[PDB]
Amino acid sequence: SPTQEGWDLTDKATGLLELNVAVNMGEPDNDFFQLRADDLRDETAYRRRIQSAA
Amino acid sequence: QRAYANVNTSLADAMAVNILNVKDARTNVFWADDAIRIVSQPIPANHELFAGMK
Repeated sequence: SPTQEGWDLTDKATGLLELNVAVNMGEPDNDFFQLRADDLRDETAYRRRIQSAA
Repeated sequence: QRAYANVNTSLADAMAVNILNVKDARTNVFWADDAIRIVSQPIPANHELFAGMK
């Protein structure tokens, strides 16, 4: 708020002002991969990358 | 090593090879059984990575 000194103060009355800040959102993050069917005969590597993405 | 020898004589230097196909005649095949191995192996489509299909 502003302040002004003195007795008189005729029609110097201030108006109110209140400001803004806008929060925002961003594009999603991904880990994306594919395996052919013959590659799932052992899951041991498929189980690691899921961990590696976390 | 000599126990595995199936031939009496090693190849000479200048020695005539003999090709035994002079005609187009169709084959007659014979073998002792267990001379042809058929190898098999599954395709693992049941895995959860494939969940979009039966």
